Amino acid sequence: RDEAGITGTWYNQLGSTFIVTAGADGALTGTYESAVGNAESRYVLTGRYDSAPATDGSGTALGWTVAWKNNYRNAHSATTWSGQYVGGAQARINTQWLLTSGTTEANAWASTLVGHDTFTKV
Amino acid sequence: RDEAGITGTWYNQLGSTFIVTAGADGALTGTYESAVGNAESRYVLTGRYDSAPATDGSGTALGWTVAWKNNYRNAHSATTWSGQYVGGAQARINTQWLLTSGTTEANAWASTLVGHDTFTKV
Amino acid sequence: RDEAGITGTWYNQLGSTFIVTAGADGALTGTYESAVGNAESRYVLTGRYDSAPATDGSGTALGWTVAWKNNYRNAHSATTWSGQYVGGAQARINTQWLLTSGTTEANAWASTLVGHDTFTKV
Amino acid sequence: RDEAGITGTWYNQLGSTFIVTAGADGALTGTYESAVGNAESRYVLTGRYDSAPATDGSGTALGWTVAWKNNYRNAHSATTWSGQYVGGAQARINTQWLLTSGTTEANAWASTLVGHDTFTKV
Repeated sequence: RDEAGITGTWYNQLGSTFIVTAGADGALTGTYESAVGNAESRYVLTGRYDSAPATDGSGTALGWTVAWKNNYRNAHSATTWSGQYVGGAQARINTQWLLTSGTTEANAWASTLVGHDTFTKV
Repeated sequence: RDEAGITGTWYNQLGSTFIVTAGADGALTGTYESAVGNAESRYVLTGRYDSAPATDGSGTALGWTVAWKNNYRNAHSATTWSGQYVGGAQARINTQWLLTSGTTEANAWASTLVGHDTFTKV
Repeated sequence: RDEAGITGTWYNQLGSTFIVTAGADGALTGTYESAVGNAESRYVLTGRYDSAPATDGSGTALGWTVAWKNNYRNAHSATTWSGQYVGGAQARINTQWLLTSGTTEANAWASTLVGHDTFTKV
Repeated sequence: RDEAGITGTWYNQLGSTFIVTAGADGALTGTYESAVGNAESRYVLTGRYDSAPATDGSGTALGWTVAWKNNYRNAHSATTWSGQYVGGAQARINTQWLLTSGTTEANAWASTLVGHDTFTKV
């Protein structure tokens, strides 16, 4: 498994900081601090990962969610990242994400941003 | 808040079953059973929701993750749903999702499915 | 082929109107009028479709683009729809879309909306 | 406008080749050759771009479609790229894409890949 490879502090191309602990069972728990958007300080995250990945050089599937409410701000929105962990000297988490805002029904067509983040250990 | 509105059993257009408990703090915990794909029985889910939504008729942002490993099967993949809860007589969770498979680096361009699920209480 | 099935006037769940002509070669040409957003009147569209689909009951893959500039307005943005045509008594075009705005580099993480539209002939 | 900046040969991170001509009106026409997937040689593309972008340093919105049928192969699928052109010494087209396959109704939940391509002139 990749419990030890995933656990730790990761940084994306925006300068955001993802701090995660991987459990033996498949759990991801930690904190996220965004460098951009309607965000300040750390937010709770939770998610899941494949604790028994293929042994054929494939990556390890995982995902997590942040709801953008903490003691400081409430951005009435949530992001989910879906992606894979790729181990080795330049380990990476390669993700795509969906950021949904709470909207009225009239604006719901415009509720959801999509993007991609790559996380490294440096 | 929508802790009471979200907590419970939901069903999507595929006939899948999402069983969730919403915590007062923003946590989502439960199980997912897919009617389709490389899946059997229930899988753990975790996620987050906005526990203090806007009071202007907007929906409530939330998201969750399933890693597709349980005691029966391992599909080496994870889905994340990002969406909003809309309360009332015909409550709904309207989502978009990202399903990432673990892949080799050569196949990583094709790692991620996108789609949309609408969940109802009936 | 589905040249005759695709050609014509389609309407989505938002009340927008998609008017398309399918060419024998795979071309899609027409106009789009959005019921929502920073849009008024008709905009040019172009796209492509599979002119020789599988004969196994599969749908017919297609896509198209609108840039949201016409004589009336310029929303500095473009949407692409990717989807499939499914023929028969209740024909449908089932799509997902990506709406990209021109942004500064600082805001580029938030450039792109994602959603889904279903088009019918009625 | 960016007619002159967009027109030409572009290459993505996969080694695919996008050859486009931008018209004064907003048209994109050209050919695409994928380095990956069920593809060989060149395929027709068409699309649109914002011919009068904001003058505030924002990028220029555009999109295009390929249906994956040519004289050599038919992959019964279409990709749409949605993105923005950013000019200057290291010009780039930054995109996200949706690749839809024709599917049966039973498999339609799994019809659509999502990803991201960055195109450069070198």
